[PDB]
Amino acid sequence: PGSIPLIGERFPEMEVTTDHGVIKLPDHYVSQGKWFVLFSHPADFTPVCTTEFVSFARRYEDFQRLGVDLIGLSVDSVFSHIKWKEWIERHIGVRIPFPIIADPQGTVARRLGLLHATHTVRGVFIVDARGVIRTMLYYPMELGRLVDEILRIVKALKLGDSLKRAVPADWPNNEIIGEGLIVPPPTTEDQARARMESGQYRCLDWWFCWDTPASRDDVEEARRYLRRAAEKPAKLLYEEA
Amino acid sequence: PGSIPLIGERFPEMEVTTDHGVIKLPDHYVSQGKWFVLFSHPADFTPVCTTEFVSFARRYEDFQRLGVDLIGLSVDSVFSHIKWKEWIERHIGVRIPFPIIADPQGTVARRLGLLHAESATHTVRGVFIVDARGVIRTMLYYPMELGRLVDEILRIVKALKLGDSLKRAVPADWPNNEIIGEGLIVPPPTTEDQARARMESGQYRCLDWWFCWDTPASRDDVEEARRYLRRAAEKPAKLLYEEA
Amino acid sequence: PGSIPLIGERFPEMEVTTDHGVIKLPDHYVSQGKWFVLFSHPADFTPVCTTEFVSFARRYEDFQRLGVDLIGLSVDSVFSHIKWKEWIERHIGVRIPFPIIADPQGTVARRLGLLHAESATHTVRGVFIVDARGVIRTMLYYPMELGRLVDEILRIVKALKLGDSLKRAVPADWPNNEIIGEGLIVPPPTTEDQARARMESGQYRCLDWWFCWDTPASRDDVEEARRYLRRAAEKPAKLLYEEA
Amino acid sequence: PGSIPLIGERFPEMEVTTDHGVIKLPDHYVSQGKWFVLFSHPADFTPVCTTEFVSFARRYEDFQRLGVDLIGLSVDSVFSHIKWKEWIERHIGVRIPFPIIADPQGTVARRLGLLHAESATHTVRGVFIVDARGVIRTMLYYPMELGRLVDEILRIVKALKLGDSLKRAVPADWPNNEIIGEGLIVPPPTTEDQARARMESGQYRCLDWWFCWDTPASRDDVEEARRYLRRAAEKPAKLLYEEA
Amino acid sequence: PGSIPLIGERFPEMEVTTDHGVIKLPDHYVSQGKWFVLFSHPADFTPVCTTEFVSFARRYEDFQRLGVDLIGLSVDSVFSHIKWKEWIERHIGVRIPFPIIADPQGTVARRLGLLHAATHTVRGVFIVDARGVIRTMLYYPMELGRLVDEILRIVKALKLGDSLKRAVPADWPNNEIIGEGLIVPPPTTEDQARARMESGQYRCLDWWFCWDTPASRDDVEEARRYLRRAAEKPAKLLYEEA
Amino acid sequence: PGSIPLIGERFPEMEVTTDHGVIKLPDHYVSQGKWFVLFSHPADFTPVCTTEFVSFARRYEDFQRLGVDLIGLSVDSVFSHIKWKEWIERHIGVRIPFPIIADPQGTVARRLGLLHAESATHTVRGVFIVDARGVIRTMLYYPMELGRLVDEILRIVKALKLGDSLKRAVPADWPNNEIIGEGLIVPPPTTEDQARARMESGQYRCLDWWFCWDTPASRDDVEEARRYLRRAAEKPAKLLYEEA
Amino acid sequence: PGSIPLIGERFPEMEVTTDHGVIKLPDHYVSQGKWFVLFSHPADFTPVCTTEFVSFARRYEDFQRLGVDLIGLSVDSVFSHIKWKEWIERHIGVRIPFPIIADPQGTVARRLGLLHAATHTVRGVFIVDARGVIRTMLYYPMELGRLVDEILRIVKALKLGDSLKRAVPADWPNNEIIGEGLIVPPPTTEDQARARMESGQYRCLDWWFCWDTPASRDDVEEARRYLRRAAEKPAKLLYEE
Amino acid sequence: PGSIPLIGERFPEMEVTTDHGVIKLPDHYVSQGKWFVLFSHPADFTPVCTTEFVSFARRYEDFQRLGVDLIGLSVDSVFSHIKWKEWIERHIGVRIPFPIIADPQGTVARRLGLLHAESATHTVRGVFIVDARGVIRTMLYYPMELGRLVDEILRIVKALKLGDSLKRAVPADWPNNEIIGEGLIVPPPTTEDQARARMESGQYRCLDWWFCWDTPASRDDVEEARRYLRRAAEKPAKLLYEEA
Repeated sequence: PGSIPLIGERFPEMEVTTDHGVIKLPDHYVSQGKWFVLFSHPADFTPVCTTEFVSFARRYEDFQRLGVDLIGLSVDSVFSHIKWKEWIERHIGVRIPFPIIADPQGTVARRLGLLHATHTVRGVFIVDARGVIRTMLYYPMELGRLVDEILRIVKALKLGDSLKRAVPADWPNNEIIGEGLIVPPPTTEDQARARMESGQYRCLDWWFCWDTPASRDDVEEARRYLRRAAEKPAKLLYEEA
Repeated sequence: PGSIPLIGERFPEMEVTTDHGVIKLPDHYVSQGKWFVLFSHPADFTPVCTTEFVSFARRYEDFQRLGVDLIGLSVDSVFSHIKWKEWIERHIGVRIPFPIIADPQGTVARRLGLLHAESATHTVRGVFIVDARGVIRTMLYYPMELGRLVDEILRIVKALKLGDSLKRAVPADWPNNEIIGEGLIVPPPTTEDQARARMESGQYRCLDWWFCWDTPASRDDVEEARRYLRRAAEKPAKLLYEEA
Repeated sequence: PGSIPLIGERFPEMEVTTDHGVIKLPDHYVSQGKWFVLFSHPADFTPVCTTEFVSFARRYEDFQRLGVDLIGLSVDSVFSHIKWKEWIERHIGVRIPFPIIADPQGTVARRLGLLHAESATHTVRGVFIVDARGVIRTMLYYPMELGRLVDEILRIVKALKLGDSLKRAVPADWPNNEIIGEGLIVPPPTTEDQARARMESGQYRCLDWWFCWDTPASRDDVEEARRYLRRAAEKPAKLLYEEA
Repeated sequence: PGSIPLIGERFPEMEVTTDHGVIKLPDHYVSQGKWFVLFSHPADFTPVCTTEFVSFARRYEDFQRLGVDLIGLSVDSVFSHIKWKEWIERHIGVRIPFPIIADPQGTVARRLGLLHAESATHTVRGVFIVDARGVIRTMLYYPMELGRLVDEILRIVKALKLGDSLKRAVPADWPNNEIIGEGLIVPPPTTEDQARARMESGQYRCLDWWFCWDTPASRDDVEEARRYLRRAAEKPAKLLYEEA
Repeated sequence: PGSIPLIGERFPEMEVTTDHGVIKLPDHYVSQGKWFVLFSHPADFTPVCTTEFVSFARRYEDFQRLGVDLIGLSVDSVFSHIKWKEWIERHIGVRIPFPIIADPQGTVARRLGLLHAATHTVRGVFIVDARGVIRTMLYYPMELGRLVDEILRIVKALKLGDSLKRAVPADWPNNEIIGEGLIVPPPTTEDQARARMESGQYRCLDWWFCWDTPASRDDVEEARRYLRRAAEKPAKLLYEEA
Repeated sequence: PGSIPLIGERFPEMEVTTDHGVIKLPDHYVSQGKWFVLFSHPADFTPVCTTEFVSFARRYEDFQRLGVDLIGLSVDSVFSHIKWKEWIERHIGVRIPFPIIADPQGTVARRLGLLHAESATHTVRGVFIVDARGVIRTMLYYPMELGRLVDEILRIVKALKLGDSLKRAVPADWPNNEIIGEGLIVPPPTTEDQARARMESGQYRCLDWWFCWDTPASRDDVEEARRYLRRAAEKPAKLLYEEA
Repeated sequence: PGSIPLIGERFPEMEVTTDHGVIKLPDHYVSQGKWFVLFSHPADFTPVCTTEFVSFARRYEDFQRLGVDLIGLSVDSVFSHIKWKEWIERHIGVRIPFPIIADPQGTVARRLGLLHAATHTVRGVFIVDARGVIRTMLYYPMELGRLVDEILRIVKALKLGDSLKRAVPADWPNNEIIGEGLIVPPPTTEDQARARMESGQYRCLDWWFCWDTPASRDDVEEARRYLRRAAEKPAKLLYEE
Repeated sequence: PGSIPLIGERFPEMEVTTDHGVIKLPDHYVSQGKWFVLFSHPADFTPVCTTEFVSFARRYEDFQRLGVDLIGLSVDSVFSHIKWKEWIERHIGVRIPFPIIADPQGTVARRLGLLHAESATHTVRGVFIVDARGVIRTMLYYPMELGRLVDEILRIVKALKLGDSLKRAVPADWPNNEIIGEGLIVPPPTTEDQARARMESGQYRCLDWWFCWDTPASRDDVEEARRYLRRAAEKPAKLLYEEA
């Protein structure tokens, strides 16, 4: 075993050195009204980590549209960080635009619990505009992340918050209710009766009510992340690198 | 914060009570040569959890064909588990065929770190993917207001199995990586001599001594993986609420 | 062994989640001038617990008429609690009117010591009788395999309330004691000058200076306790099974 | 709080001095293959306790029919125990044939948890029902101001030995239960296959797969249990004080 | 191997329940000007203890004339105390006039160290003065009854010594060397020692051993009466009349 | 705040240096089959202590008759003990024939618990009576300012040795008890069956089952014990001060 | 306030990963009868550190003719070590021939006490003999590069003292009192002090200050050459290419 | 291992007795705006220590010109230090003009961690270079068999002071570095915007964004530091033992 922050707990407070300067977390994003996604990788000048950085950079306009920032994290120094970014721009042709925390010593990696001896695992923390941890994923060294699933998670959490709904499995392609969204269940017997007397919702039981309150633009932006994940590339970047 | 088992550790050994009977973990599944996905949920008779159990049930054959079993977990009692499953089958039309661990008192949940700060009482939705040797390979922690994408779990296990047999690492968004597509990555050299030898030899497609790759996966394996993601992206042509 | 609150102690202060809402104990009831009987059960959808819920429902207006409320407890979720009450009301035809504590981690159970060697997971059949000052007056611990006799719990609250207002102690098997019948016992002198003065005052029926009693109960009080006992001894004219 | 033995626990081993001789517990009764009811009382030469002794003595052959021995306990010496017994035989006419533990130091009182907030000096009115294997089956805690109902202790022992001998659970208020009367309950299925087999056997009366019952008790078993409750409910013919 | 309060210390402060009511030791007596003898016994309705109680009760106007109260102590209940007192009045013909402490659980017994080598106190006697200070302690066993006239001799001889500022020879008022004489506290310096022998104020065997005879003929005869009583065979035994 | 030895405990094993030599306690006496009386005293060449030495010396043959030895204890050195007994012999005309422990540093005094609040420097007047098995039988604690009555110590030893050979307890003021004179007490029954067999036998004189006695002491035993007390009560014929 | 291993102490036993492979210290070198100088540096792709690697490499043949190996240490990864050696070979034209320890996380630096008053080590230098024993320790700050020829003067003099059974004067081989003289260990007893003064076999200033001249003209001019190189400005600067 | 003060730390505050009197460190030098070099030595009347005091004494003017003071240290007494300096002035003809701490006890040696595993009794040859603010700048630890090169300690204080005023870092072997000669290094950019601003500005000679340099030091400072290395390499013209 080994200790982690938890969902519903605020992001632990800390000042960090990134290749764009020194920032304090979570406060730096909170003050702008932004959510952030923090991801980590074991080592600069490593192949799977480089495939992930490029995937995030291609989907960067997509996170911005939602009001989310990206920040990465490795145990390497700021100097290795910048030497790495320049090698990606010159060899693959893609500029990486977001910061990376430099953590030699592994201080931040231990606080977040990312040590599963010397290099961190591929941990993901999704953190909201009040700085609360909303999801976490832990992939290992030998498997790249699917970045469109991270876009799906973040879009569906902000839509649940704004419409006061829960989000079913595989949304918006759920086999029971497709693009429907779930009313949070009643917690007292009186509340449970009141709900059924209203026939205000579609209803499988007092505890499984649902409606269709999301705009068509919300549902089709979500499905488009999954459509992209499923499509064969038209042109591999290796071909003209 | 909270103490969790870690990637590369053996799944903690424990006797558990399920609605199919008493079992020993990880040994029950190690004994059969199988991998297992253990997923947990806050409470019985709650709507997102129902949608998830129905989603795993629809994909149960695909898990079976890889060699993977499924076991659930929540804080309710086996008698609630059994009553909840009659409900799903009577109203939704779908049979839940896999076991659920009854954890009243929350002993297994504490043992695994499934108790977070969004509730003193009910587990988050954690997932542990465990290999045929008993070893933890991946853990996801989705919150209670958001259901999982179950097709990503199939893509994880299929990619881990290909990686182990072929001795390769797996790129971002495989088998649709934007840089190398369905290609797989050769584990990088860790010495100066080794990195010179890779280059002399000229046997792999190559961007630098640390970024070499090939295409050793079969067309059946690649196609099976594209299938899971096409299905996640497709709208179902008949919805199950339509007939309850 | 295991820790338990004690007769004479105030009920441990605590906030609890019920199927009627969140409340604070013992304050929710102290604030209304009410006694309360808290009783506990090992799990929802189990047969003996169902029989006891139906028997407490039947007597519920007898409790109210005494100024006493009822609250249950078990280790399941408020979602199971509300499912199991709709079942009782559908199939047996009895609506259950009082709240049940949802204690999915066994926190409330560990605070009260309802966790006994029978089961790691689900609580015994415990009963706390609590008065209008929040003070524990009586505790009973029946096992999982044996239901309570509910008319004996009404006899206990009736007798306690009589003893408290009449300043008396209550004989075995009241109001049918084989020595003094429906008599009530004056608390014993604790000094030689008190003992001398009570047998010279000549004011009570008397077996020795330490055993005096009189009969200050109403005909109505007496008849009302004899009623509970007669209902316990009588076979019901109709069983609820017959029309389910 | 304070600590106690628990249901399902072996009665703590201990040597004790009584007014009949020194014994080891629970071995002295286990070794004869006998159940016993150990009961406790704050002090010799007090009124409520005297009413209880007389009531247990009168029902003494009723316990002997069921194979149950009776043992009392208080903080006074063997000397007071024997002077107290003589005063009851001489003034009430009832002689007491069971022993009483002398515990002048509260050694055994503390071991069993019998020292509540009502007093650092004298035990509460505890009852432990212990089977022929030395296991605690049931516990009752009544306070100083209220005498026990002794006929309810006889119903408890009776129904527990019936349970054991038929593999059955015993509903609320048995043998007068409002749902099923004198019927006894089958232990519920704990797996999904056991549950379906029970619904398809048609072997029992059935309200659901988790609530089945039958009427396997003899008429003697049933009518013995109801006779205890009858006696408890009946107004006494002649009171004992009248010729005292 | 066991933990008692000590001669020269204040009797421990405690409140206690007796068959006369609740009282505070040693305050209840301190605030009346009274010494007290607290004696303990293992169990009520036992024979050597009943002998001892009837013996204190017969000498009770003797303690009272001296300004001494009596208080018993045992592990039994107050209900047991009164029933035991009643039997002794009804059978032996003697009323027990003084209070007895109820101590089930033995809390007071332990605070005082009255558990020797499980369950019932031994035969302990504490003699306590009107300042509340422990002056003398006696520990007789279960199988041996006390001599009550010797406890009267101790109380009489301590108050005499407190009053006259003297110490008391062995076997007083019949000491083999100086009779009913009382001893002058010894010199503690070489100059005190020389001046004491220069005054020739006292009968004197060395500068460390001087004495005088300052006790009243009434004091000495009262002390002698207690001892003559302990040596005299009663003419009529109380059993003869039961 | 003082820890001591206890009645019924073995006298604590120790080597001590006396003015007659080094001895081992309680073994020196045990191996001779002898009882011993250990008394202590504040200081050599103090007056009350000198009075006591003289009285113990005068009664020395009395202790020899009973098979009892005497041993003294103070905090001074062996050199003063000897100087001190030379002074007594030349100014009183009486020889002290028994040993005195030299205890500078109060090692033996602390181990005996003889250092009391009256003094930080000098021992109290402690007396241990020790039987032929090495066990503590009685203890008396007189102050600095009040000498012992040596005749009562004689009475205690005669009476204890008599109780032991006859199997009898000894009444207050023996052999002049005001209830039974020179009668000796049968240890009381401890069980009800025992209590009534004593009462059915006419073997003893009885005032109740718990109070039986008889007169098994010899005339010689009885007159010896009364003579110690006859002596304590006689005014001296001649004072040792006069021709000294 | 920091916990370093000490002169005369055995070098701490440990298994380290270097960009030549995993090795064990000091066993790896003791096996060969080699001495070793281990030196540390804050960070790859920083400028003072690079000037120092180039300086040891140019003197690599001198350390080898003495039977001394070289091994570096910094908190970055093996990957960024290999990429840093490629950059220096390509741009400066000098090949780094010795291994560097990768110490992500800080584990080896802490054991050796190399973090003084956050994230990267200071420039410590340990000199370790063929028995595995620490002989000399030097600690220069991050802002100031080492003088490499002084480290050869130390290694050379210590080996001469060991084989000759002699102590070495300040400034050797140009000591102002005895020049290239070497010092006889002093007597430690009154009778050894009288004898030495009687023998008359050595030049002597007092019984505690004796010396002679047992080093060969070759040993002596080798030590001087290290100092003449230090004092001489190079005739062509490498940045000139 | 052992425990040291560290580069970047303020020098440990302490009162010390030297052969010039009592002083406080680091304040005595901080008050005057001076750097100091503290250097330590195993024992007085030893040969390699002596050679080293002589080399420091020759360079006394070179330190004072830089505004740096010298202070020695060993575990001997002031009396020993004084007699040793009189020996050197008379038998070598060189007066030692700086103070030496007398540290008999190794109190100061322990605090600085100068007690190594070479010796239980005498200090190692340690040097602390300390700046005008009190802060430790560089530390060196030569063993008792090897004497220091004093011209390198002069190059280090000189290079460090030029670093501070010019805000530059100093390359290997300065002023004779083989890549940039007497050039000085600009501290590298720490952010990407900053790397790029620097490359496009033409302000510096440049090898890469992280490796920029210039020649801001004057010919007086360059030539002064090359001169200390020149003298170190010079064969002496006269040996001092020659005229001694």
